[PDB]
Amino acid sequence: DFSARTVITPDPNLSIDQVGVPRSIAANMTFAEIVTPFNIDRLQELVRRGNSQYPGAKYIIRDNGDRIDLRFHPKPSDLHLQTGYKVERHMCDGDIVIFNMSMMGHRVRILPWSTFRLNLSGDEMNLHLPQSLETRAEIQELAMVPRMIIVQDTLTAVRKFTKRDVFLERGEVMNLLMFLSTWDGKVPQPAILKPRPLWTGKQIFSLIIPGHINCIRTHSTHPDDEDSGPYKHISPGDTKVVVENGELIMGILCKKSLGTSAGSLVHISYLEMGHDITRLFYSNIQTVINNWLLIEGHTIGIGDSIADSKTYQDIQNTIKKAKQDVIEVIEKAHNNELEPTPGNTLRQTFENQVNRILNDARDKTGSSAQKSLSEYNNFKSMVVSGAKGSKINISQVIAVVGQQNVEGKRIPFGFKHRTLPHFIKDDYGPESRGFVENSYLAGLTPTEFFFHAMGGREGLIDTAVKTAETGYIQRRLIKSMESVMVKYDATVRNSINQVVQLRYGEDGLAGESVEFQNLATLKPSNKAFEKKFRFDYTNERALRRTLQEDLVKDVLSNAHIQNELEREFERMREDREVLRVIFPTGDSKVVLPCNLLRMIWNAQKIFHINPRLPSDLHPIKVVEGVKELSKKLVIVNGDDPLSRQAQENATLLFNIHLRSTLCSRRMAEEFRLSGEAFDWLLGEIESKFNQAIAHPGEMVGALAAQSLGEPATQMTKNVTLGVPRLKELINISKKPKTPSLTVFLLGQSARDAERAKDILCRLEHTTLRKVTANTAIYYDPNPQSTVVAEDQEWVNVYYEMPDFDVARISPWLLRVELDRKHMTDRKLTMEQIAEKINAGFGDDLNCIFNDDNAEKLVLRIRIMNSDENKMDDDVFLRCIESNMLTDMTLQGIEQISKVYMHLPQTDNKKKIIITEDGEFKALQEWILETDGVSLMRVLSEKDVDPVRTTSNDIVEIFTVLGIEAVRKALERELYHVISFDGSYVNYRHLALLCDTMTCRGHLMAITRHGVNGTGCFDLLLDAEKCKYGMEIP
Amino acid sequence: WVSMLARGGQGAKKSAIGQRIVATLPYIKQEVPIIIVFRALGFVSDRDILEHIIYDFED
Amino acid sequence: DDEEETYRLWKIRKTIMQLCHDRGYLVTQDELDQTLEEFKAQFGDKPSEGRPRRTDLTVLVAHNDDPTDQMFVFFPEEPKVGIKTIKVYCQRMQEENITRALIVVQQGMTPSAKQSLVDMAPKYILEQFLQQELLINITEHELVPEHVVMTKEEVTELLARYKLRENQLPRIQAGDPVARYFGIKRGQVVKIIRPSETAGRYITYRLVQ
Amino acid sequence: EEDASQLIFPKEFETAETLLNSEVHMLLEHRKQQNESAEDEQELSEVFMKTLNYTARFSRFKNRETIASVRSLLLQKKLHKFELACLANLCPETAEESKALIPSLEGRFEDEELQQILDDIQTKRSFQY
Amino acid sequence: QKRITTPYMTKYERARVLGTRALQIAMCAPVMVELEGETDPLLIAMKELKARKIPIIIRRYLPDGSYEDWGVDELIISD
Amino acid sequence: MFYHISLEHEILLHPRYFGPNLLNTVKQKLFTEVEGTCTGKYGFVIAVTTIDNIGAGVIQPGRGFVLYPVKYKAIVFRPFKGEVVDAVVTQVNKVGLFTEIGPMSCFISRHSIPSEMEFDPNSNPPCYKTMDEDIVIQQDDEIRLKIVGTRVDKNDIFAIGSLMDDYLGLV
Repeated sequence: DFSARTVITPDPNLSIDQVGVPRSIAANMTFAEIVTPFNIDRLQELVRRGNSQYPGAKYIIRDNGDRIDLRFHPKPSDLHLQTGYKVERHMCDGDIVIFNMSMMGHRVRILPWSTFRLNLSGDEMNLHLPQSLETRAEIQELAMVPRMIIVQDTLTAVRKFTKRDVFLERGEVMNLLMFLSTWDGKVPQPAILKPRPLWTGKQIFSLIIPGHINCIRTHSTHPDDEDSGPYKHISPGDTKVVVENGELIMGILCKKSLGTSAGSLVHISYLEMGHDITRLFYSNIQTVINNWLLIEGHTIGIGDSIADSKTYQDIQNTIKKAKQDVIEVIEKAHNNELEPTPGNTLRQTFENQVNRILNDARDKTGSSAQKSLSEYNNFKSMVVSGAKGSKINISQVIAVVGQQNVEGKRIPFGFKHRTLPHFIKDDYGPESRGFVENSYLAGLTPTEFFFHAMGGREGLIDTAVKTAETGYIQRRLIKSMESVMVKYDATVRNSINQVVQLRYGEDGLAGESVEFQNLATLKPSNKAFEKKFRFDYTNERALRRTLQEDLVKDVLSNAHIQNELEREFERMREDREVLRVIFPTGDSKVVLPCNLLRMIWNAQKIFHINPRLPSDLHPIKVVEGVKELSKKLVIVNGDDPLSRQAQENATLLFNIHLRSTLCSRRMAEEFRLSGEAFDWLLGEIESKFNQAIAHPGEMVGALAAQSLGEPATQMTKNVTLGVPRLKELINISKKPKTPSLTVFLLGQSARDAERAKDILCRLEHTTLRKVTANTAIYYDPNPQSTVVAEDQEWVNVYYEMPDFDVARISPWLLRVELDRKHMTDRKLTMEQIAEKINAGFGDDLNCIFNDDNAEKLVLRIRIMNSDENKMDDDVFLRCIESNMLTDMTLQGIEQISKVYMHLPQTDNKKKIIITEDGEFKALQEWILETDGVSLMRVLSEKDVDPVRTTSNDIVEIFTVLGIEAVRKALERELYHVISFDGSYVNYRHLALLCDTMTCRGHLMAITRHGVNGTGCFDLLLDAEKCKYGMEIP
Repeated sequence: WVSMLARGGQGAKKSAIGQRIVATLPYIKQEVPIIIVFRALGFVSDRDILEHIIYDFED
Repeated sequence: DDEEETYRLWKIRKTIMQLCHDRGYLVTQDELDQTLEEFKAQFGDKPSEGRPRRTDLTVLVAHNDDPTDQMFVFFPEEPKVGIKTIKVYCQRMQEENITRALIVVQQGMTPSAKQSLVDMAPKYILEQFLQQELLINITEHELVPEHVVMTKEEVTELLARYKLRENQLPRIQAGDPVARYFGIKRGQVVKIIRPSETAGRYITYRLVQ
Repeated sequence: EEDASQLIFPKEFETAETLLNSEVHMLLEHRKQQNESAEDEQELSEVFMKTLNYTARFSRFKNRETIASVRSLLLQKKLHKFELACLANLCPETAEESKALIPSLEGRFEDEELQQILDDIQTKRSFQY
Repeated sequence: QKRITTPYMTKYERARVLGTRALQIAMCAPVMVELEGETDPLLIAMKELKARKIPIIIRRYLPDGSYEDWGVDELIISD
Repeated sequence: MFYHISLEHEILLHPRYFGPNLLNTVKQKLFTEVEGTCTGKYGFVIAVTTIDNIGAGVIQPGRGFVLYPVKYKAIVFRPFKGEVVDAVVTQVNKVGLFTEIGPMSCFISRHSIPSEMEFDPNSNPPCYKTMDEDIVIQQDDEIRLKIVGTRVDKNDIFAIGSLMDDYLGLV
């Protein structure tokens, strides 16, 4: 029953799950309901109301299937209903509705006005009402908003609310706590009892936090040196967020701490408590902060934009300095003083130098503007909390708008060598080329306004096409993975029943319950890892402090326990080695189902564990308990070797992290957990992991498409990225836009710069055109004439030897000059060039070379004597001259236009090799990124790494390395574009897309159709269980 | 459209002469050389063809 | 260039010897990590315009499980490979009574000669390998995971545990460079132990078809 | 049981050759001319008139020469006869447009070569103004 | 017997079992557990699952064509 | 879609037309039976180009009507299922857009139309316009649609289209 579309308005009072609907719309919509004795009277009164009154029924259906309209009401007897009938009663409060393939259900609330109300935490919408009870029950159980998961008007106030400065009087506290649904009813004790009570904002927010959840976060304006300083725990600026036992002891909240992220209060509560409790957390924050906002208040005005005169002079001074610097650069290029970089030309190099000067000025002036704003300033409050806006937006409002680039470059010369008629011809100054030095508040000049419009026009055009293209990808991905689902054997299969993945995400765990954490058994070197993990029982004094007197005696009494302690460390050391191969990059961050560090902290608070007293936990219990826990955690149930082998692989990382986190030394050194605490810890891990198992019947394919399509909207050597690359990744078109190849060098040359140039030349393809200066066809009657005067001196001595002079020689010539500068860059030699011409073309012509030491290089080519004795020699020379200047490769590989060589500052490109000590170190290795794909020939080259040399073109990798290598390459390219803008996507979703494309052994283009179900189990009735039961009537 | 053939193509005679101008007439399906058009006009002499195209003989 | 040929031929020999080891044939330890310096010393002369040719580069290895299952790696020694030379090689292999042989063809192959590999008897198994392909070891590449060929006994047990069919398993082209490297044919299952980021290790099985 | 996207349809239509909307107008014009003057016969059926306007409104080519040139140009390729009229009638603006509208083309046509075919059709089709 | 599926009950199974049972309860179906005034049918079925009395038997179809009969009472629910 | 075919039709000729040059009457009769009709199997027979040949006239016993199997060349309009083709809008209603694909008429349901589109009864004339107003479908508007299915009714073919697929609309 689709409804009439109506606009959307916000309503913080309503819960996020609840939705407001007008009376008129609900009157038209009807919900068939089966009448039962327990609610026979309820349907009897509603039907009596009629359709004139809103709480009525449009139609009533009898057992035989006949529908009687209630508008007429012909007979009172017909109005009366019997048990088992279906009544289409109008929608009322408490009903479940579903609207925007993943749809979220909502609980309808009737409101007086017409427009729909949604507790966003505008666009028209239509809400669908599930008529059947079965689907209504299912929707409310899995499709509700709490299971699907803050406005910018609340995050900004939240940061102000938690500020230490905020103090609340008794009267104010009463109002804030009244809106708190999850309130025990007891007013907390004031922080400042005298001279007058004053509740801090955190104290009120402490009750908002549900249950006891512990996490540590940092405010956006958190100085880096503050953590290293002695005031790390006592933050000078309250920039550190710590929560203990559900109480916000310190720290100002913001998007980083309260907003959705890998680690946040909402995220931690979702895993610790669930979705229902998490929703109340959202509602409490929205309601309480809104009431407080009426007291504090949030605003914005000219005063925020108006900065102090001191900063205005600095901004103009920086702008003036940048403008003068640009003129100096222009003057250097005008006088030919500027020297182009070897990897760029003069015109492009000048555009690069000027761009940096203007770009740097905007950032420097913009950064000063951020410091200019005071705490009271409203502009700073928004950015500091990170709710809305950005530091760049403030920069364009206060300091400077910045350069207005068009098509990735400055304003082009639309007119004859001038951007606009006002500017002189061939003007490359700041104002002429579109540099906007005036902020929005100050006002732009007439020239700047048009240039600003040109820049804005490009963004609008890109935005218009970006949505169209991005939306196309979302539909295409869903169709190709619509049938992908997890079956009851913990396998991912499609409609055809083909195995896409043995285990979902290669681990068999849901992508929602997994939490980010960093196991600490791979980063420490061989000196810190041993000290931090290997238990040392030789120190009598140390053990007494850590363990009670009896425990120290027990461990040193029998050698059986001592062997186990060393054995446990050996497993950790063995786990250390296997991690290195699994993680060559060495990054500690990794995705795991449940967070042990947080869970351990919860155990400490629940049991009130203090590190001062010795821990009563037996170290042998930790190793024994962990051993038992590992067996209880099962992914591939069975006893066959394949199941046992798969089980170890599936839980390889989890077991390694579990053992490292839970060991004899750590549990007695820092964690200090008691015997009872450890027992509770083991049970919690077992329960959390069990809940993390991928539930059969989950549309992982559809989830992956939604998870992959959402970041696609926020996407948009020159490497094409964003939508253009994402389009070229799903599409297997043989010719991408910029099929770049990254070449990694090995050995001594990988470190030196000059030694890497010869490799650059031998990979780059160079033709005679790029190395030649000029060519001509001269006439010489006899061989000794040599009409050219300059070359007569050197040709004579060379020609004395009768080489190819055994007979008559044609009087034509093909003398061609070679550029001196180009030869030096390629380190070419005259003999090398001559050899290729003779060998490449054969014995059809003969070439003569001059001395290399000569300032000008002369290359004379004449047709071979054998062919001399229809284009005899004159027209043929013209024909051959063009051929050797176009399709002649002196040295290099075809399809390689240019090679970019530069030391990689990024860590991923840099080689990471394990040092002797153990700590990871990344050396500096030269990398040659080259345009075009020649991986087959580039790999088979001297001084080129055959292992780390990978291309970005999946098609090339398929024909060289195979489909299996493409799966990893496709993952890297998909992750590279997704991570370019800072967004992150779970690996399981990315792996699923690659597996489906490569499931058939060859690259498959994503289904272009893009047109766009819980049937793996059936419910069966049992008579044995029905023997008991009494009818309600 | 008085087009000019690209140098990309290679041939026995095409490479020698290289780049030649071809003009397509509105009612002629194929591309006929521009030089022939002037001959049809009445300028049989080849020098007259260069006179109308090349104004600066010194260059 | 004579010097360039030494490295080009040395890489082919090094990769070829490692190919047999990966397949499952008995290969001497010294021949796998043989250095370029020893390549010239072993032959004692420059390959091009010298006594060392491609004909004598032929190597003979025996399967580890059974010594009677020898393998051949022939070199055409010619710019292009024709039918006549191919018939000679198989005819020559007939005397030794061997079932598999490897041909290291140069960049160019006669299209008619390609048909020789298709019309050969079922007991004839000739696998073509381009010179450029063997200059690098595909297996050692980081993107390429560890590939292990599954025996018939394992395949039947594997399907019984997972209750799977031949079509349900992921497919892999027979012409894949990795498939050609292992010399696998239709009906063979390849065990892929890749280092999955999530679970650390993830074993995948693909059927050649 | 028949679907145009999958190139499945009754076997009888295989022998038939497709026709362009503009080309059909010429055939209808030839039929119209003889009926109007050559023979004294009842007026043409309403169905004939309806399709005549449809072809005229959607006619992408002026004369037979333009129609023949496109037909000959597309015949050189391996384009299926069903796509021959479908591509010309639709006049996709870009290669991506045609593949989505015509799933068959994606099977045996690359993103680059087909783009060089659609743009050729653009140079042939002309507007009234 | 010889059942290899997870002992726990998936969220999808729980939603369908309660939904189907709730629909049955609304159709004058008997209730195994005692009734303490719970009018809404979903609440009646919800406590039935808690007490492990729902007669519904879940037949999980394996991808290979085999099926396993898992009782709601046998399966371990999360409360 | 328009095709060139060779069909067979048994022409029933009355004995009254047994005069001189009776083949002309058979030829002209074929321009009325198969012309302007719509066979359910081959679609609308919009026009007939030429006649291939006329078979021998067999006299049906008892009936007395001579049957003439004649082969002719004609062009048909057969809408293949799942085929995208341009259409002309003839009317617009709350139920959905009513299109006209040549001789036949194709109806577009509201559900098949993208959700962004919204019917406007106030605007004169009615036209399915989205809120953004970027694309509007007025009457006699050239729009592209995909025929999900076709049904034959009362010797006529009725088609159902949709615009959910990409690039279906004004363009």
